[PDB]
Parts: sequence; structure tokens; C-alpha cells
Amino acid sequence: PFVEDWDLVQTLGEGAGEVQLAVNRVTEEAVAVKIVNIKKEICINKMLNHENVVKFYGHRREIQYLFLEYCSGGELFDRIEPDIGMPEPDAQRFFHQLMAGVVYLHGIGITHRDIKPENLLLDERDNLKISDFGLATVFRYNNRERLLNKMCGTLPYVAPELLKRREFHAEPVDVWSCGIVLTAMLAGELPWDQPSDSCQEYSDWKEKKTYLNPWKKIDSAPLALLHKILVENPSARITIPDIKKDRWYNKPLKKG
Ligand SMILES: NC(=O)c1ncc(N[C@H]2CCCNC2)c2nc(-c3ccc(Cl)cc3)cn12
Repeated sequence: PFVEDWDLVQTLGEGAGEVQLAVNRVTEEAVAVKIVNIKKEICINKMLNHENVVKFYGHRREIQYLFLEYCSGGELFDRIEPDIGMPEPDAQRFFHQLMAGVVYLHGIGITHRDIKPENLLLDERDNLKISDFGLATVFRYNNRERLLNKMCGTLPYVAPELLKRREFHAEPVDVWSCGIVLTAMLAGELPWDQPSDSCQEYSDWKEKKTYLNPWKKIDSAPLALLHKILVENPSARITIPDIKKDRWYNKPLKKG
């Protein structure tokens, strides 16, 4: 066990330390407790205020204890059936929410840098919340953008420029990773280990061999969006404002 007025029940997961479920045995309030960038993660977390971003309640040192909004729905990762994905209507809804969360972060000059299904949680209402800001950083301050120069993230989810460029813009990288997540949601598999020239799967994609997995499992509509997101040249890659105007993005979907 317990921290101050909170008792720790179970180990909900773990980064990397351990994420525990805490209950204010008195007020019965339930929140997530993460046990331990760290300094920056807290600083960044303190700026976060959005319905699609895990809320930060506070921290305590004592090993720093981060108190976060509890998402009982777990990771989006576990809603993805291997080799199958999930119903398109569910995928679209999660993607809508992911975009809302990313737009917000980018609007406050914050880049997540580690968007993946393991870092996207769901509340009791199955609302998506962006989580795990341990790799996040500021890319815009005083209205002045700063290019990124460090390589952070998770290989299957990183944009190709991150592996080939000295410096790169932060936004297009987060957008790319969102497209990898969309791919996973609709195909139940990742398209490649990494977006490098030495990767057969990536080369096949650039060569537009969509008759191969996982592209063949994806409907033409969402697939056309993926064609705009997973663009090698970050300056040609689709932006969020344009994603929001995409045909599939705006397609009414019914399940079942
Ligand atoms: N803020 C939360 O709530 C929360 N934060 C982080 C979690 N795990 C990390 C682990 C490392 C990768 N990123 C996610 C996590 N797992 C659950 C959960 C909820 C319900 C079930 Cl059934 C299982 C896990 C809830 N959370």
C-alpha cells in the first residue's frame, strides 16, 4: 502492499518495472500504479489532459510511484486476434480515437515515439487511451519545432527515416506508427520486422505487392489509407488533417 491511502491489489502488467492496480480502500477510488526518462516522463505526463490519453494523477517517491488513470479494458494488443485482426468497425473506431489522442499530443508539441498496441489501453467503456510516455519528448516549444536526432521506439513500428536520417520531423513518425497499428488491427499481423532496405517484406510493400499478406486480408478502402500513411518519404506522407478527410476514415461502419 500500500502507498499512503492506497492498497495495491494485482500486477496488471509491467514495463522495462511493474504496473499495479491500487484501491483507496476508504474512498474506493481505483487507479493504476506504475512502479519505477523517469523525470521527463512525469513532467510530460503532467501536461496531459485528454479523453484519449491516460490521465496522470501524481507521483510519490519512496522508487517513484506514478499514479495513472485505470484502464480496466487492458491493452489494445489483446483485442487483436493473431492472423485475423478484429472487425473493421471496431478497428475504425479505435483508429478514430487514436487520431484524436495523437492530434492532441502533437498540438501541445509532444511526440509519443512509441505508439503500438501494447501502449494503447482501453477503459471500461472500451475507449482507447494512449499510454506509456517513457519515450515521449517535446518537439515544439515557443512555436518553434525541433527536429529529432535520437532513435527511439520499437522496430516494427518505427518510420524508415528514423533509421536512415540524421535528423527527422517528429510528427510523420507518429503518423507512420499509427498506420502500423491500423495494419495490425485489420490483419492480426505486423507487415515487417523493420522498414529497412534489407527487409524483404518492406521492399515488397514499396513494390506494391499487396496480393501478399497482410495486405490481402485488408479491404480496399482501409488499404487505400494505408497506402497514404505508409509512404517512405516523410515529406510526402499523409498528415493527420488529411487522414481525417480520407474516404475510409469517414465511412459509416456497422458490425454484425
Ligand atoms: N494505466 C493503466 O491502467 C495501465 N497502464 C499500463 C499497463 N501496462 C503496460 C505494460 C507495458 C506496456 N504498456 C502497458 C496496464 N495494463 C492494464 C491492464 C488492465 C486490465 C487487464 Cl485485464 C490487464 C492489464 C492497465 N494498465
